[PDB]
Amino acid sequence: NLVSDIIGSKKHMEKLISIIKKCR
Amino acid sequence: NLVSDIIGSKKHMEKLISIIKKCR
Repeated sequence: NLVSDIIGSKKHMEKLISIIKKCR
Repeated sequence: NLVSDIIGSKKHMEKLISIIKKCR
């Protein structure tokens, strides 16, 4: 939610970090 | 405000997050 999503997106970002890593 | 600051920074991240897709 508006509060959890902030933190949740942080876990998603991890995946985003996992993505950049493809480069990396 | 962490709530607004993080969610806000995310907006800034979104853009960065967008670039990664175009890595590529």
